[PDB]
Amino acid sequence: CPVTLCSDLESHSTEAVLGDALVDFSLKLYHAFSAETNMAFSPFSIASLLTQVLLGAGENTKTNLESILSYPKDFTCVHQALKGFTTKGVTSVSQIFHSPDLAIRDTFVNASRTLYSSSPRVLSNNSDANLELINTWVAKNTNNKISRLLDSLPSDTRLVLLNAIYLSAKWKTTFDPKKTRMEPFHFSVIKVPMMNSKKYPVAHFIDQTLKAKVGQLQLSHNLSLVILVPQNLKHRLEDMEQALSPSVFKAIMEKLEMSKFQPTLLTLPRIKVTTSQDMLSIMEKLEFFDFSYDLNLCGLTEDPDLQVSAMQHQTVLELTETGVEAAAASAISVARTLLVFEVQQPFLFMLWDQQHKFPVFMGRVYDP
Ligand SMILES: *[C@@H]1O[C@H](CO)[C@@H](O)[C@H](O)[C@H]1NC(C)=O
Repeated sequence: CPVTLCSDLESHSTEAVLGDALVDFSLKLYHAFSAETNMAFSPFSIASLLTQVLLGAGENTKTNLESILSYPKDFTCVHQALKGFTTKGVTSVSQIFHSPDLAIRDTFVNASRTLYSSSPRVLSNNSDANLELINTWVAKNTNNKISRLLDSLPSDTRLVLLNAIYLSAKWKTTFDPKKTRMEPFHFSVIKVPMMNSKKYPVAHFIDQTLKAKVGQLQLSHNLSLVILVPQNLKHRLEDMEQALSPSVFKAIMEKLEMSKFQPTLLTLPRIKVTTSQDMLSIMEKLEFFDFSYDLNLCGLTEDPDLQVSAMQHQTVLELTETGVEAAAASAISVARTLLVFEVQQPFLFMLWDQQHKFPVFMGRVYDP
């Protein structure tokens, strides 16, 4: 162990590599997560937290983490590339808290100020105080959509790494809320909230490989909502998903990106989804032997008694008539699992960054 080597960043190419890696990472996470219900998560927040862990990792841990994230061997410019994947529709901030008995290397301190515009903050002796500090930080950076990321903060806690994302954007064409209706849905039968518009601009086509309608609704700030729905009842969402390889996914997004928007009768489920998940436990389905038992964060601190055992992830995502709001946070911390969802007809969706070409949020609606 000796950090700090990216001085020259060729922005087209490191951008392409990183977007591609986040795509791959997104699909791996999606697939591990779908192994049957309704959820949303932010592969980008999760990648961002793990890349912060990576900034302070030693050799063996770097290796595992890079493979999980599909980053190439060499990619020292990742952190600078990742820093400029923030948009005006999407915010991303990162922060560390530590006990005063955990010394953070100066080198880690410098890198953290450069990349995150933040310095490590000190925890106090009080468990409840620390919890409010942290949870308030997250709230502050998710427009209060995530007001309680952590349930508790054990007394033995010496390190918290966090990331928080806030995405907010308007539809180019809004829906009319007098046309929004609670519509029957077959499922004890229920009613579900449905935004309707007879001539909405959707770019869409059927892909013969997924056997699926592919559609995109345009938002401001180069973000879109991308939807994949099985093309009819003969095909289940699981088959579509398993066909969704990285090459298939990328070929869809390419064709999608040249497709014209055209007036389309649209009955958009008015999705509100809140998901909390131990994402380490999902992450961990992507490697055989668990990296955490040899956790080497010598980049971050000389202290050897640091242990990573969970990662809280929470996503809140809301479609309205005016736009989308999606918040996510991820922490290396104690985690709880709760999936809150409104049942609907099956599809996958993404909030896609059409500038940097990766999924900021991904989600699934399933009809059991
Ligand atoms: C970190 O940055 C400070 C400047 O504020 C500098 O004095 C110090 O040399 C740097 N630490 C190391 C060892 O990289």
